[PDB]
Amino acid sequence: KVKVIVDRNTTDTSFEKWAKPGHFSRTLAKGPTTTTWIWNLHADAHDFDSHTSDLEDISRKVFSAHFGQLGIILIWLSGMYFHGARFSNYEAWLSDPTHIKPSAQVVWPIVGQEILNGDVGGGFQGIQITSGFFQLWRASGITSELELYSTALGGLLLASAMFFAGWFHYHKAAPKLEWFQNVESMMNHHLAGLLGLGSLGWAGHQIHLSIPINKLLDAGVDPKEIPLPHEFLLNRELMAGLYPSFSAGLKPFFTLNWSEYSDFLTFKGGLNPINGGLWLTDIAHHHLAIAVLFIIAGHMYRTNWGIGHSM
Amino acid sequence: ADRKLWAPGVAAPSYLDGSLAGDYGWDPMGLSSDPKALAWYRQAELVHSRWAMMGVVGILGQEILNPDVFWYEAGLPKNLPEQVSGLNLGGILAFEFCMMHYVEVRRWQDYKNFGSVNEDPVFKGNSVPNEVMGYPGGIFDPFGFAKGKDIEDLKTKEIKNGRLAMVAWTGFALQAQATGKGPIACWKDHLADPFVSNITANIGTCVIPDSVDVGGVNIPLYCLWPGQ
Amino acid sequence: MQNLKIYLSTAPVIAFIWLSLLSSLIIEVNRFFPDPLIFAF
Amino acid sequence: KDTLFFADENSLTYLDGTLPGDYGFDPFGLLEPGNGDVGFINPSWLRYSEVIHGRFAMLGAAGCITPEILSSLGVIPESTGIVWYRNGVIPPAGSSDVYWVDPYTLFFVEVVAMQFAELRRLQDYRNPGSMGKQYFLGLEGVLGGSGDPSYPGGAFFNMFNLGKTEESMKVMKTREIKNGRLAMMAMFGFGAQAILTGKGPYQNLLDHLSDPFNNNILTNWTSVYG
Amino acid sequence: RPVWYPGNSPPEWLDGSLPGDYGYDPLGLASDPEMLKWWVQAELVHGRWAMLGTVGMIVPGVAARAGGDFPQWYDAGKVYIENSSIPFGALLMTQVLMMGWSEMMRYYEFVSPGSQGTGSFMGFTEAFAGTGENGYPGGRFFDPFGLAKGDPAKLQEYKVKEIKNGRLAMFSCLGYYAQYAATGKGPVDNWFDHIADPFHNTCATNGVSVPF
Amino acid sequence: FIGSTPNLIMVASTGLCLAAGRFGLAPTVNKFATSGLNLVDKPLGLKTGDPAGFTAVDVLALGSFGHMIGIGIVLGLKAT
Ligand code: CLA
Ligand SMILES: CC(/C=C/C=C(C)/C=C/[C@@]12O[C@]1(C)C[C@@H](O)CC2(C)C)=C\C=C\C=C(C)\C=C\C=C(C)\C=C\[C@@]12O[C@]1(C)C[C@@H](O)CC2(C)C
Ligand SMILES: CC(/C=C/C=C(C)/C=C/[C@@]12O[C@]1(C)C[C@@H](O)CC2(C)C)=C\C=C\C=C(C)\C=C\C=C(C)\C=C\[C@@]12O[C@]1(C)C[C@@H](O)CC2(C)C
Ligand SMILES: CC1=CCCC(C)(C)[C@H]1/C=C/C(C)=C/C=C/C(C)=C/C=C/C=C(C)/C=C/C=C(C)/C=C/C1=C(C)CCCC1(C)C
Ligand SMILES: CC1=CCCC(C)(C)[C@H]1\C=C/C(C)=C\C=C/C(C)=C\C=C/C=C(C)/C=C\C=C(C)/C=C/C1=C(C)CCCC1(C)C
Repeated sequence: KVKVIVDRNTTDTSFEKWAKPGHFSRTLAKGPTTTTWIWNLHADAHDFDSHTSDLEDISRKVFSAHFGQLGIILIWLSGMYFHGARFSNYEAWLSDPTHIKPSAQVVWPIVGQEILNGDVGGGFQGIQITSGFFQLWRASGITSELELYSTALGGLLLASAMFFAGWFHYHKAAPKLEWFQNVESMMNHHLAGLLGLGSLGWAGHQIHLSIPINKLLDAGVDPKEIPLPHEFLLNRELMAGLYPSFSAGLKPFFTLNWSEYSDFLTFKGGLNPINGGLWLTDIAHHHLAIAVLFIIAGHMYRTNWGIGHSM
Repeated sequence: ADRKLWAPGVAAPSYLDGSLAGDYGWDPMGLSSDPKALAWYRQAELVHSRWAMMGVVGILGQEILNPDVFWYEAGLPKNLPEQVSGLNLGGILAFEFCMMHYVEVRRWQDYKNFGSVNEDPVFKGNSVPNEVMGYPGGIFDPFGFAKGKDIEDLKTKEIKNGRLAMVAWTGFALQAQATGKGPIACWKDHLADPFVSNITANIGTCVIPDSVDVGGVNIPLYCLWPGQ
Repeated sequence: MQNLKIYLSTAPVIAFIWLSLLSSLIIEVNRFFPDPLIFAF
Repeated sequence: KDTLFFADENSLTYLDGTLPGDYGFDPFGLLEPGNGDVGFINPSWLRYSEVIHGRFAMLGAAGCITPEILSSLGVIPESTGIVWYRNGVIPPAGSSDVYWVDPYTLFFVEVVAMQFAELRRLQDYRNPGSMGKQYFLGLEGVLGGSGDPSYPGGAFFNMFNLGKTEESMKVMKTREIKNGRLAMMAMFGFGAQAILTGKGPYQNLLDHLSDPFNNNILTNWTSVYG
Repeated sequence: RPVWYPGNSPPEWLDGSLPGDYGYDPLGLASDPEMLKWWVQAELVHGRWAMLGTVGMIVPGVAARAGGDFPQWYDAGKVYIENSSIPFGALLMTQVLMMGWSEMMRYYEFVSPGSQGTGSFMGFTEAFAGTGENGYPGGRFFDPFGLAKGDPAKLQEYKVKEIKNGRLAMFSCLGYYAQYAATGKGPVDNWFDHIADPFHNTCATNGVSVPF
Repeated sequence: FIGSTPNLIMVASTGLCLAAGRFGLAPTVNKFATSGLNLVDKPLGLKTGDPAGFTAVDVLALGSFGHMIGIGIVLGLKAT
């Protein structure tokens, strides 16, 4: 009942129709009579109910265009990490955060506008940042500039994967209506797959990176002595020094006493009176506690096997 | 007709009949095809088989009859006999080149076209008889057999001995390379104490110098496998 | 290449491309010849 | 037939007795009655990656173990008895440096030459007979291929001409897949069995035979190296 | 026809007769028929400057093994105006004067093939008239040995060689640049460095191409 | 541990869930719940060797749901 069910080579990827503005709606294809045809084009471009009728044509256009937005958001995230890489003062902020103010953007000197570069800190001149990337990147255990270039590229790489997915799922292999008609599958997956797994995956980043790192920082070390990230998950005895319960391995998880982990999985509440943030031990215990609960909640809809509700 | 093919069950390739000398119908690379290639490859197989057969015998003749002078070297003007040794190899190689460059070009052009020039230049009153592409011998066979009597049967014995040499001679070059021993020497070692004289040992060592220079810093020796 | 040109000839494209040729030029004229109040030079 | 193997009502409809090694285990109905195509999910592809994954696995499994054993028996030298993941493929896990050159050079010759292998292979999958046409060093006659993409046949790839009677050909194929599927799981174990323990896979055959009741997964957690 | 990437078919627009046409236009920039003859000249020109550039780089390099004090191709610009005797401006501006003449002359024979040798450039009719193909002028000056006059079957067989030798001169002259920016040494120096210790002189060991 | 009291519980929890999950205690692939709480349909055609209508998916469901209560009881005891 729930299958893939896609078409093939539906449209034709070519510039034929780019040179013919208004090609979509029957009213616009006739070229401008007046200046309004220039305006009436834009308002009608993303309205897919005027274009066509059936949900196959509408939904494909809708689904294939979500890849567009995601391909834009990732070029955006990549750009924000890149300007954290080269143009930010981040290292200097990272060592003395209580003073240095956050900065990324840097202004070319021309037209007497370089005055916009403020004296900030870490021997640097640039615009202030209210975005809050720096105070995220500390909580993600990102220290050097190399982690940022790796996200900028990796972010800009996977962005290119989306537009291909966008191309691939409209022109080349386009699902049919029935595929978009499966809610209960879609809801099993989004709720379990995105949010359920995406919380574990992140609960697995915090435990092996942020929790160890952000302990070494507020302990008074600085990024120069901080072990590389892959040092943490590839060394137990390094990790066990921070939190002794790693010496217990995975037995306490399997021997079914989780009170063992009360060092690096806590329940605290309140703000940590050094960094000011929430105590980062329980935030891992947060996502973990949610992830387990989402994956549960993704199983309430039946798909093939006759287990779980229908709508 | 099928004589016997190399593997027990196999299909002799289409272009492979057994018209040629030693055909077992083995060309698994499918490399010979469009017989203009076959004619070419056959020539090499011959020429290689012959220089190997002369090579194998010449190596056994060296070491048996000159117990010193490790075979794989023999080149540099030390091992050379008494009349030589001071002929200045650069002048020895000079004497060879003009000799081989003629004969080989002489043979090559007789591959391009055929029956074209089988005749003597200079005196130009005489020629080698008919053949098929690489079996001359009006002069090259003075003794006249393999003419009236069985011919291809001697051709068959020619390859099967030739192919044996090309492998056997190859054994020489790799044996003498790893062991540092002439062919009959490394054989004598094996017969002595086989279990410890085996190829199991003395692999991972090419035991060859990388310079070996005569009138300069010359002649890099790249061995074969990178055994240290 | 036929149809790629015709698209590049649309109004907003040239409007972008050709202003970005002025904008760039007028920007760099101020790079080499800074602060031009009056035509005195 | 002997499906069992979680055979479904749908899964047995299209998929019954045909494909070599078909047990009717197809829980998600991926291979299907051509309801959709032009992707990496369809009967034409999924069969062909299954075979290929099988063959590499065979070459993987046999290649990960053999150096470990031959040094253990005291045959080849120990310096080359490096455990398969410590060969220098994964520098974080150690680098062997036994080789005549560095790993990066080897990876250039690989990528070049290995690409002539596989790009050559698609054009036979996308164009059934095409790679036996254009001149490639005269190898095209034996590299033309035959039948379906998964089995090339030809002169080289099957030289010994085994499976002639088409009675055994299916058998040999089924006999090949069942070894491929087994070969994969073997490799799938190594990656985990090496990360949980931290020792060789052959070393892990001894430790489980020295104290079978004890040395085990449920014994070894507190090990977990890396 | 032996296309690149065997097993495909050429882009449908160019199967035609062009010297060295392997059906390679993977971004489809020949799709404009008017523009193709502009790229065919563009290649021919680059191919001809390449083949002169490569020899111009190698020979002074190879000359340097025996001594004979030349520079490498890089930093041969300085060494000349180090010793100077004529200013840099006068040289670069004689370039633009003489060089611009040829190119802007080479162009209006491409635009309209009839002119440029109608006459009235110091006479010289039929020397500049051009032989009618895109990048082949022919004639007295550009073709002093009178080749490409006799047998055409032999000519079309050169026009193939010229490109294929040109496409290689370009792709090598991309190496001269790139392997200068990494190893910082001459082209024949590298051709000895890798022929001497091939193992530690390879590409992965320049420390630039393979960052860590 | 192997027989310590939490093992007493878990084997007696999950193995207890699908114990009579075999017959009539809970929903299975075949018999699905009604709103009026009938617990009867069983017309589903999955093919499994088994004496009466017990699918292999019924195993994963009942066991996996067995471990929640299994853990919820073991932690209900341990915390207390
Ligand atoms: C575990 C399974 C799974 C997962 C993780 C997702 C994930 C996603 N789906 Mg989705 N979907 C699934 C199964 C799944 N789907 C099934 C079975 C159906 C069929 C009914 C659908 C139908 C469907 C529709 C109709 C739409 C989505 C959309 C989305 C996106 C949510 C929008 C957003 O903010 O993303 C946040 C984005 C990220 C966090 C970035 C991560 C993205 C990477 C690439 C992970 C994507 C994995 C995904 C499963 C594809 C993998 C297979 C493919 C590589 C071959 C997200 C990427 C929406 C969307 O964006 O459309 C494009 C949307 O409109 N899905
Ligand atoms: C290919 C492979 C391994 C290849 C390894 C190679 C080449 C290794 C090479 C090396 O080691 C050597 C040689 C030497 C080493 O020193 C270095 C290297 C160079 C590294 C493993 C595949 C491993 C592949 C695996 C494990 C695949 C498992 C797939 C499963 C179980 C799918 C099941 C389903 O598809 C069905 C059956 C039915 C569907 O309806 C439902 C689902 C469930 C989806
Ligand atoms: C002309 C040229 C070199 C000229 C060299 C010269 C003048 C020499 C100069 C010097 O002697 C002097 C002056 C002074 C010396 O002291 C030093 C130097 C400086 C050295 C190189 C061209 C070099 C040009 C190169 C390498 C071009 C490569 C292009 C490729 C591969 C393009 C492929 C595609 O375009 C197609 C074919 C089809 C599309 O569909 C797909 C894509 C991919 C877009
Ligand atoms: C079969 C085999 C296996 C292992 C190696 C390999 C794979 C390569 C393969 C080998 C094939 C063969 C036969 C390679 C040939 C090698 C050799 C040695 C060729 C000839 C080398 C030397 C030659 C001409 C002459 C050298 C003498 C020179 C300069 C100068 C001598 C002189 C001096 C010293 C200075 C001035 C005076 C003068 C006369 C010039
Ligand atoms: C009935 C009987 C008599 C005659 C025949 C036969 C001998 C075969 C016998 C039949 C069946 C037998 C012997 C066994 C059947 C099933 C078995 C052994 C296991 C089946 C399911 C086991 C399960 C889910 C256990 C765990 C599964 C899951 C997801 C648990 C997930 C977890 C939860 C939700 C809490 C936190 C996270 C974690 C721990 C991952």
